[PDB]
This record gives sequence, structure tokens and C-alpha cells, in this order.
Amino acid sequence: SDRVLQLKLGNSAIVTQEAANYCCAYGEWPNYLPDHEAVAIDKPTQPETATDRFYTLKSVKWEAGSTGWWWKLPDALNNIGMFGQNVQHHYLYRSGFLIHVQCNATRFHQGALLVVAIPEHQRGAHNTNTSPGFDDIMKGEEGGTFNHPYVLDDGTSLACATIFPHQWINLRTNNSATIVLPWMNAAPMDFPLRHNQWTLAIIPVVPLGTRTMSSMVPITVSIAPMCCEFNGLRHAI
Amino acid sequence: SDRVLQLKLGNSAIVTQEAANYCCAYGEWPNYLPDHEAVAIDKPTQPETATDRFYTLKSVKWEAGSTGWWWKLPDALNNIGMFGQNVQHHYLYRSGFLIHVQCNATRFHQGALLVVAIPEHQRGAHNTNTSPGFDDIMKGEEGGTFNHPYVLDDGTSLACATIFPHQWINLRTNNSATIVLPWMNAAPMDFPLRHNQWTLAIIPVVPLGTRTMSSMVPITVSIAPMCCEFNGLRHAI
Amino acid sequence: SDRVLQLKLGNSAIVTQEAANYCCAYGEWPNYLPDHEAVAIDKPTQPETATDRFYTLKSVKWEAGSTGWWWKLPDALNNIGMFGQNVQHHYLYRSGFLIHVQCNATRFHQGALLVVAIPEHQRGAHNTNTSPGFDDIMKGEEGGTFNHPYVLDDGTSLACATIFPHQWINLRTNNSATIVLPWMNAAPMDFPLRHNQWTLAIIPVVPLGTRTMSSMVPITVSIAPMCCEFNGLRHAI
Amino acid sequence: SMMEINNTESAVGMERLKVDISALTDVDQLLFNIPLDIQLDGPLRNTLVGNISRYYTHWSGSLEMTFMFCGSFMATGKLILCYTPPGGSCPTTRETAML
Amino acid sequence: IESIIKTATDTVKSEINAELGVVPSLNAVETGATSNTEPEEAIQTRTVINQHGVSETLVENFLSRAALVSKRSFEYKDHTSSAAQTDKNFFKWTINTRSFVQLRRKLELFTYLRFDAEITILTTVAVNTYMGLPNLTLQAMFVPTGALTPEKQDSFHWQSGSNASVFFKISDPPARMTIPFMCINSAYSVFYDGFAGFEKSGLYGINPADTIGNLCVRIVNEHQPVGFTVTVRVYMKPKHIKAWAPRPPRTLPYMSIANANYKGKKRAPNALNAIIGNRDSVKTMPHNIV
Amino acid sequence: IESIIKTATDTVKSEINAELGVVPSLNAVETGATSNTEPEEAIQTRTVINQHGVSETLVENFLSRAALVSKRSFEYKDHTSSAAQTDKNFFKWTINTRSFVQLRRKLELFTYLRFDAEITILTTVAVNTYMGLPNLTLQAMFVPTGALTPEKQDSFHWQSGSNASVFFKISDPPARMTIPFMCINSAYSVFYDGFAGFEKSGLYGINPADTIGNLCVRIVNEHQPVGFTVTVRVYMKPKHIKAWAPRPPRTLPYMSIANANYKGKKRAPNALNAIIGNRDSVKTMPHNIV
Amino acid sequence: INFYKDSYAASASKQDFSQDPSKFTEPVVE
Amino acid sequence: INFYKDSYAASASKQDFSQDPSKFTEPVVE
Amino acid sequence: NLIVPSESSDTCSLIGFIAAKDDFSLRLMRDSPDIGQIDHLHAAEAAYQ
Repeated sequence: SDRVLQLKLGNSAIVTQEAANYCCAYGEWPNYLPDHEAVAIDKPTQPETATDRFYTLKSVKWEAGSTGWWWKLPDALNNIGMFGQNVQHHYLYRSGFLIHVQCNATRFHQGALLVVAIPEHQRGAHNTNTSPGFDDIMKGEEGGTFNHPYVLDDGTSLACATIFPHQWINLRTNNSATIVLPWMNAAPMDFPLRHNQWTLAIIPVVPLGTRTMSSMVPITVSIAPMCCEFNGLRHAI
Repeated sequence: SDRVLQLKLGNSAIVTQEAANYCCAYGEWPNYLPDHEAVAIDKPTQPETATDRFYTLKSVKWEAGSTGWWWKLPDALNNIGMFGQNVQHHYLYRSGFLIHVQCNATRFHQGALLVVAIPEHQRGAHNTNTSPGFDDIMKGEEGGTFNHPYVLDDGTSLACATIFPHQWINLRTNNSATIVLPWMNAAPMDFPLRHNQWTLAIIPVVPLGTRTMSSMVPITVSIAPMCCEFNGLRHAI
Repeated sequence: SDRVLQLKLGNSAIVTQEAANYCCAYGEWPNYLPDHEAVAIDKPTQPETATDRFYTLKSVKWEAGSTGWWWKLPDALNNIGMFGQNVQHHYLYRSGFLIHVQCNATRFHQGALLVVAIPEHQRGAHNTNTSPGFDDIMKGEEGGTFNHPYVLDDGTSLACATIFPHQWINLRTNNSATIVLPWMNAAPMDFPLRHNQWTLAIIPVVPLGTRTMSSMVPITVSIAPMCCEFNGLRHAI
Repeated sequence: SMMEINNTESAVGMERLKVDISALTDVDQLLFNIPLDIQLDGPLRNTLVGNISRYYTHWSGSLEMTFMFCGSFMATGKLILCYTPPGGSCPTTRETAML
Repeated sequence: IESIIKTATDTVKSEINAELGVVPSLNAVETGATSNTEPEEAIQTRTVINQHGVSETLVENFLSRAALVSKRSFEYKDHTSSAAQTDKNFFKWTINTRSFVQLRRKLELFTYLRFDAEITILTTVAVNTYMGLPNLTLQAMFVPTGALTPEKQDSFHWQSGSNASVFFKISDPPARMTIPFMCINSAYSVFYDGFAGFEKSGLYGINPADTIGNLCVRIVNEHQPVGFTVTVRVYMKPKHIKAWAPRPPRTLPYMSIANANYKGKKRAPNALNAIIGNRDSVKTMPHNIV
Repeated sequence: IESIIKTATDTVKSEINAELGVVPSLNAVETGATSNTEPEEAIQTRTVINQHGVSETLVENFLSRAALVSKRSFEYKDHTSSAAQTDKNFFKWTINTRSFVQLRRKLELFTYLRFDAEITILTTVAVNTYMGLPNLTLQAMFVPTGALTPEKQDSFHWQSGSNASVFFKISDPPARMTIPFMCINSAYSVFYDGFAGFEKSGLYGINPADTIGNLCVRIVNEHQPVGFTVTVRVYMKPKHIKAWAPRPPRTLPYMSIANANYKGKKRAPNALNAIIGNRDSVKTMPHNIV
Repeated sequence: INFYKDSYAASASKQDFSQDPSKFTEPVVE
Repeated sequence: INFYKDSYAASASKQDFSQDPSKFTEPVVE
Repeated sequence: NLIVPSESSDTCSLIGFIAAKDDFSLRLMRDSPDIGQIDHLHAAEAAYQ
């Protein structure tokens, strides 16, 4: 019963048949900003179905010695669709996210993915005391690749990364993972071009393995923003 | 009392002090499309304050032998702000317009403008039986210039053009004109890149004249879309 | 409605037609000294219509490079009429003031006056550490001229001088300013020959300018004391 | 309280407290701009809102800019006064700024 | 109308407006009134429940900070061959709020002030070889303005019949006194547009009713065989403050404590002819984002 | 569902189980949920009334320990021939929680923190011959972030018009202040996945809203003929703590305070490619009872 | 905590939340 | 014992025994 | 455009004003960077004489 799931947002829908029970982050569900927590006094635009819809990114090739992949939000979506046009024309921003990650293979394949959403994933660099630059962090739609995913590229640990909102894609059990994210910030709204609230990390804890014919196994990421607000209308940068 | 008027839409406001009583076209006021007249079944986006706001165009120089100026709607706004981004990302479109035209001069100047909004102003060409092309019609933000405004560039007449929703800017009386336009089409929604519902025409019926120092007199056009709906989300052309 | 104003005090009246809504200083209106705030025990003289009447000073020529004008109160009136005779024959003094400043010009003139009443305007001198003398301060009926009105001749600022009770004479709007002053002192009564409670400052923030024929533009100051009390009758100094 | 929008050289004293606009021969022209940093020494520093705020470190709330036109009665004109929320550069054309 | 304001005010949502006869964004600066255009009338707003308190900008909080008003270093030694213009183990100080400019500009934001002043006195000592710092006893005697002040360390004016003295040591916490509101008027005149005598030769701007008193401070000890340098810092904190008629802040630097004279700096900022530092044009943006 | 837990939970007795359709020991890790298999369902239990309280692992107790955040030694002497890069009888310190690693790893167990910080300042002195330790007066002035800090010991910025200063002596108990929750947001960002400026050249991970302020500490005394070495230790204790979104603890050693860069140790434990020290095989027991 | 016999000896009185901005912002009469 | 006029001056508040482990241990929806 | 006749002055002026609204709030108090001294003022030694 929990394996089949249709997610319908906007003009976008995703049916899955080999899923797990989906994850709502910290027990929370997204909502709009209420009046007793609001700060910016102008009326926000709530474009709804134009922006509250799945956005599918470029797939990544799950290969032999993969270390992992990360996308930062809302940076991965700031140039896609009418979400990216509302981002570039407004100063402020508030939304949650419905991340759906797809990866299937045959019943002779093995492997496990940790699909973990990390709040405020401040990265570190390796073997230097210079901070990571702008281009190391703000990758965009392509995202990045983990350098040392065993310490989550920040000196901490992959083993304890199940404290964050996560699921698994174990290839003998499921082929999809779904994490619903709310707004996760100290401020109620935020400038979307210089700050990322969530990082979606997908990490090969058990590598891909089979002895059947070699097929390309892709990992696809569909991200739906949820309950988007935008304040501070101006021109586009 | 009818001379002072503040028009507040979105983050845009216009105060005027030397106005006339404004014109609502055919006694009608804009509204959203009701359910008993709807055709497209998907949920429309109603971006409101992001698109329902004044858009000021490039001013035109009111000179000695001016013939007139025209802007076609929504073609004059299809590339401006978040109205133009909702136009380019959607197939369908429905809105009204609040046109505000500004032209002031001193109390030693004379002149009269006919500020007339024409529905379905199909133009004609002069002294040829070939129809006007795409570039003769779809000017965009700059608009066009009347060739023969005495026949309204379509064989009809400027004298009878007061059957359309119009005002006057007589320079001894007022310095602004305001026309509120509803949706004016045979279809409830429309593809905004190949059809214009309204043409704003501004025509020198009495030319500009004074014997004081020569100043440039500009004519400025601010257009606010009202009650915008957009259906048929896709990519941008 | 707020442009026409007749001020009738005593045998003196002033009609104006091109005024602003007049200013009562700090929301207060003048009154006589009540018994629960009185100090001097002898019965005061309240000469009323002999002293509560407009006193018009010498006009000043609003010219090209004017810096400003100031009059100190009650010093500007201590030798005028029956106010000056009650001042010179008594030790103590208490009154408010109704200051009316007049300056008109044609509709081709431009300029703005800041007409500001300053409490306890202790002046400073420029580029010396010696205090201003008696003759620098106690000018009398002629008043003084600002040396550096941009710092209000005391090191502070003209920009923040709208914290004081003020009006403007913008020559395209009004031609008069009216400030009603109450008693403004730490003591309930005061010796009028060594202390000034109010300074009327009139300052050219926008200078006088036109391209029509050159006329002399004067700035006239009418000051009416209000609710005068005098204690301590003796001879005249 | 008055802004020193004309905080330039060759504006001496009280000339800093006013902006001189003229008749122009081109359309859509920029007249002045105002930086809004209240900590920083700009036009907003020597104001009543600007001096009391520099006794403090954090601030919140709406501001108001009032502009009084001090031409003649005969002078006519129309201006647009745009506020741009932060993010990019200051808008230099009117098409960009009225958004 | 007077009301009680504990937080900043809330915002109400507004809609499309298009009404003849009503122009709330237009105003009249010429009346002397500040614009009453609300943000609901200029843009379209949302409902914001504003919970930002306003208690830190209260005039009681704005002014009740202990500020340095006096700082005096004197040599504590045997004064027999020292000149008569020096502080022979004691000093006198006419209490004023004019000498140090942070409190001065802050108090000169008002025309009239009524406050009680609590007075903290901080004594610190340094050896004038090193053999240790003595735990000296100091006497601060409050003498009213114009009265007899002592001329010696060991004068008989220090016996303090009715003058209030505080005796305190260096190793103690600092001595703290509350001085009341001591003006003969209902408020102190921070500014005085007048002359304080009936002749035309008095001082301008100096009202002696504004003066608190004298603060005569001696060291009760006799001199040790070595000398010490004793610095006495006096701190004033206004309290129970009422304030009337606010003023423009001072932009130019102070020149004297006796008057409001001005010179200005040589260049902008805070020059005489340029208070704000200059930019290139009126359409030049100083910190423009690239 | 949220409940109040004062002690650890009790155990109920269980019996022989043999039911089809019910498998409580099997689980689904793939959902992201922790296993809900109770010990009653895996073994046969007895009734245990568990009275073990849980109050010591409260986030208020876990974090409200006074921890060293600053340690600064400066030479207290006459500074005329000393270089300009040294601390001439005073220092400045931008308040951070990043410099000492016990509090840093403990605060970085969370993404967001809202706390009030009480600040204890411990001053200790040593002679730089021996003739005794002076009872000096120190001034710690709290300057907000980016504001004007003093450049001298005897500068006029130390007069503290509105900046809060504490004056305290070495022979006293240590000075203790409470600094409030001073963020412009509703919580401090312990981690900041962003850039703090509108240009692409700002610092990564450093949000200046997280910064408390500057702590300018001077010695109010003048120099003695001999020198002294003064060490000022600052202790921070969080209180009234709310904490959000817990994180993996840091395993590798810290490299800098500006960032979360990592190198790791050369061998296990806490190496980059080996956090736990190695054993011989997966079926080798390290401390096996013989 | 005030054990002194004079009322001015007490601590600072930080409870005066009465405002009246209209005596500076709208001092006009109508 | 709090004789200060500010509420943040008070001692540490060690009486918050509300837990909700299910927002970390069972964040699934069904 | 600014359009004047031949006897108005062809260059006109604006004056800009700024206030705060009643939703305005300030906190965290510090000393002002607008005033400061590097020496004692004049006649400040005469308060000790």
C-alpha cells in the first residue's frame, strides 16, 4: 500500500510503484508564511501552479567509483521555469520542496543510495585553510560531486547523517525516494541568490554491482517547490 | 474633485491633480474569468501584484508635424516585467488594462490629444492591395506612428472615433487621461503573441502651439494590466 | 479652506488668502500662568489688548545671496508700543507669541523660506573660542543675519531644524506663515532684558529666482504677544 | 528632515540641501539617486532619522521620502520616484527602475 | 493624541485603489506637518503582526548610561617645591556635562532636562622602582556652586560640617552617590539663550542654575616617601529623566565647553560647508552592487 | 506525538509469542524511519519500574556550561618602543564561539541556536625581580560588530557614552555580564550555507548576524616602572537555550575558525579515510576476555 | 530594592510608554 | 533570585521536559 | 519634462525629506560615530581652576 504513490502538483504528476513511505522533514509540512511571523510588509506574489510543480534535473550516471552528488536549493532551480523568473525578479523568497529521486535497475543489481536532505550544509575544503569560493558552492542545475562523502565534505560523518531527513534507495526494495521539505531558515524569507536552505545529497553507501549485462543506471532528481512566496519586486539581475 | 486621482496597483501608484473623470470602457470594469464562461480546464495562474501594476513605456516627443502614436495590447507589454514572463511561458492569456497617458505643458501652450482605445484595430495600408506584414503590426514596446490619422489608418474616420472608449488631453483643461479597459475578445482567453485586443491611439487633433520658450513636450504612457490569468504552462518561446 | 485666515488680536487684524494651515508649537496654545504654577506672589498686570496685538517689524530685502534673518523674542519687541513699556517698568514677564511672516511674489518667481521658531537658540561664533558678546546677541528690532545658516550658527544643522515649530513659504504654494508659540521656559516668569525664549529664524533654503522684471521682494514679520503677564513693578531702566 | 542629496563638490553649504532639475531634450532621463545606507555617510546621515539611528545598531520599519517642488507656479512637470529592493546594481534607465 | 505604545505598529492588508477626490500620497510640506501617508495607501500591503518592542529608545534608556564627565590625574607626593598652579594632593572640579563629547551631544538633543544624577567615582593609582600600590583613602566633598572650596590637602574645610563627603578606598568598589535634581527651576537649561547677570558684561549661554556644584576630591593619607600618580574618573548617570523640546544634533566638532562655537573640519565629512562626504554627482551611487 | 518525559520508560512483561502475520523484529530502513521494535517484542521481559531521570541530557543542561571562548595575554608596561602589531595595554576581540574546540563541537551539534550568553571575565597577572602583584582596574567595553573600537589605551573611545563598559579589579570576583539574544533573526545560524554580501566575493559560511560583537578590554591604570603580563580569559555560558535541527558531530580536527575545512589525522582514529582505529578483521574482538 | 528614605535615590524608571508624536509630526491646527 | 529588570538576566531554565522523538525517529507519513 | 515659460527660472529645485513611520524600531545601543575628540576642549582645564 505504501509502495504505490502518485504525487500531483500543478500540471506535473509522478506515479511510482516501488517506493517507500515518504519522509516529511522533522514531521513538518510546508505552508505559506502566516501574518504573525511575517516581516516584509508588501503583498507577496503566490504564483502557485506556475511554480509549485515538479522540476526534473539532469540525470547523473551511477557508475563504478561514484562518490556522490549534491544539489543546493533553491540554487538548483533559480534558472528553471517560472520559478526561476520569480526568483530573478524578486528580492525575497520562501518555499518548501518536494524532492523525488528516481533510480531503478534489474533484480540482479545491488546497491544502496543514501538520499539525504541537509539543512545549511556549509561545506569545507580539503587540506587547506582557505574557504570554498563562490564557484565551488553555487553550481546551479548540474550540482556537484562529493569529494570525501565519508565525512560529508565538512569534517563530520556520513554514519551520523541519518539525523537529517533522509530515505534510502536499496535496489532490492525500492526504486524511488521522496522527501517533503518545509521552509528551514532563521529568517522568514530570504534572498535566494546568496543562500541555500537545503542540500539534497545522494551518496553511494553500497556501490552498484551485478553480473548481468551492463546497462547505464541513471539517478534522476525531480524537485517540486511548495508554497512559494516572493516579495520585493524589482527588475531582473 | 474629479481632477485629483490616485491609482494604486501593486507596488505602483500614480497621483494626478489635473485630470478628467476617468473612462471605464463600455461601462465595464475588469474581472477574472468566471466558471460559466471558462474553456481551458487547467488551473490558471493569477500572479496579481507581480503583473497587475503600472508599466510605463518610452515617452514620445510631441512635435510640430506629429501625426499620432499607437501601441497594441498586449503586444506593447509582452516583454516587460513579470507580465512578459507570464506571457512567454504560457499559451493563453486574459486581462484588462488601465491605461494612463501623461502630457503636460505650460499655461501658454495649446493643443488637444485624442487618447482613444480601439478594439480590434485591423490596420490598412495606403495605395496598395497587399496586406500589412508582421513587422508593420507587431512593433512592441516602441509602438508605431499613424501614417494617415485622419482615416485612422484603416479607411474609416477620426471624426467618428469617439464611438470608441476615449478621453481628451486638452492642454488648458487637463494633463492626463485614464481609460480602464476590460477583456475585449470573442474568445474568453487568447494567445497573446499573435492577436491584439486593444490599440491605444494618441492623435494630435489640435497641434501643439505656443509663443513662449521652446521646451520638449513628452507624452508618456503607463499601462497597468488588470486581473491577469494565464493558462497553458510550457517553456518559453 | 485652510488658505484663508483672519487673525484678530486687539485693534490689529491680518487677513491672508494664500496661507497654509497654521502651526501651534508642540500642540500647545498660550494661556495665563495658573495658580498652581505661580511663583511671584504680587498681583500681575494683564494689559491684554494694549499688548496682545500684532507688532510689525521692519521688512528685510530678500535678495540674491541672502543667508537668513533672525529675531529674538521678547528682545525684538522690548521697545515697541505698550508691550515695551510694560517690559521696561516690570521685572518679570510671561507671554506667548503669534508670529505671522509675510512674503509674496509673482507666479513667475520661485523660492522657499524656512520660517522656524527655535527655543533657547544659544548661538555660537565661527573660528574662535570666545563666546558671542552682548551686541552679537541683543540686536533688538532689526534682528540679525545668519552667518552660516547651514549649521544654524550653532554647530548643529539646518536639515534637522524641522524638529522645531516651523512652516515654509514656498512661493508657488503660499505667501505667509503663521506660528503660534506658548511660553517656553524652565521658569514660569522671566526677566525680559537678559533672556530670550524664542528665536524666529527665516532661512533661504531655495533662493529667489525668476526671469521676469526685477522687483524688490520684502519679508515682513508681524509678531503678536499673547497672554502677557508682568510682575515686579518698579521704575523704568 | 532634509536630505543632502546634493552631497557633491561645488555644492557649498545650503546648496547641498536641494536638487536642481532643468528642462531636458531627451526622454526617460535620470535626475538623481539616493543611497539608502543609514550607517554610511550618505544623504541620510544628517537627518533626524539618520542621527538617532546611529546611536543604535539594528533597525526595522518603513521610511518615507517626501519631496517638495520649489519651482514657480508656472512650472509644470512629472517625475517618477522609484524604490528598488536590493540584489543587483542601481537601475540607470527608467525601463529598469519602474519595475 | 497621547497613547501608550509598547510595540511598533501593525500593517493591514490593502487592495487596488482607484478613487477620484482622494490623493493620500500628495502632501503639504508647507504647513510644517510631517506626511501622514501610510504604507497601506502607497503600495499594496499584507497583514503583519509587528511584535518589535520600542523600549530601548525610551528617553530614560537613551540617557541613563553612566558616562565619563571628569578625568583628573594628579601627582600624590610631598608637595613643597611644586608650583602653586598644580594639584597638591587634591583637586577641585566644577561639575559639568560639557567636557566629554559623547554625553554632551546626547544631552544636547534636548532643550530642557530634569534628571537625578548618580555619580560613580573610579580612582586608579600608578607608581611614579616598584614596591607596591597603596590602598589610599580618598575624600570627595560636594561643595555647592560658588561656596568655599579647600585650598590645602590638610585645610580645615575638609571637616565637612554640612557638606556631604564620601570617604572611600582604592581597593573598594567605586564610590556611588545620587545627586538630586538641584535646579532652582523645573528643568535644567541645556541651552540658555541669555545672560546670567543684570549687567551687560556677563557670560552668554552659561546659566549657573544649570550648574550642579563643585566636587573637591583629596587624598586623606599623608605622603609616602615615594610618589604616586592618582587618576580620579567621575561617571555620571542621569535617572528619572524628563526631556523637553528636541533639537538638531551637533554636526561640527565642539571647540569649547563654555559655548556652542564651531569651526568644522577641513574636509567633508563634518566640514562647515559640507557635513556629508562628497560623491561625484547626484546620479552617482557610492556602493553600487557589481 | 509530543509528551513530557521526566524518567526513562518502563518495561512490561511479555510471554511466548507465535503469531502469523505479525513480524515486529523485521523493519524498513529504506523509509528513513528508525526501528520501532520494542524489547518486549524481541525477548521475554519482566516488569521493570524504571526510575532513571533524564534531566541531565536536557539541551539546557547540555549547553549551559561556562566554556572558555577567549584567552589573551598582553604585556602591561610602558609601550613606546614596542611594535605597532602588539597589544599596547589593551586588546580587541571579535566575539566568536569557534576558537576553542570543546564548545565549538558542542554548539555545532545543532543547525540553529537561540540563547542568552552570560560572560564571565577572569583576569590573572604575573610579574614580567619580584615585588608584588598589583590590584589593577580593567575596563571591558562591549562594542557592536563593525563599530569604532579604540586604538589607544588612553583614547577617547573608552569614555563609553552608550557602549556598555564593565570596570573590575583583579582582586575582585570575576566580572559577569549577561549578553542577550542579539541576532536580527529568530535564531543564530551555527552553520550558514551562503554568502553574506550581494557580490560574488564575500566570505562563505560567515553570517555577521551570528556575530555578537567586539570585546575591547583595556587596563585603566597607567604603567608602573616594571612590566607585568596580564592574561584575560573570557568564559561564555549559554542560557535560555532553544536548539533546532541536530547534526552529525565533527570527527576530523578543526583547521580554522573561519570555515569547516578538514584534513584529518595521519593515522586512525579520526583520519580522513578511517575515523575509527583499526582492528585485524571483522571477526576479531579487540578486548576479548581470556 | 530601595532602602533609602529619599525618593530620588531609587533606580531608573523604565516604564514610561506614553507617546505623543503628533505634537511634532502634526502640530497644525486643522 | 532575579532582581534585574530584564527577563534575559535570569538564571538557566532547566524545566523543559517536553520531548518529541517522533520528528526524528518516525518522520514518515503513514 | 520640466516645462516652464520664458519668465519662470529655467532651473527649478526639489527638497527631499525623510522620516520614519510608526512601524519603525531601533535596538542595540552604541555610541555615535558622528562626534569624537582627540584632546580636551577649550576651557575644560578652567573647570579645575
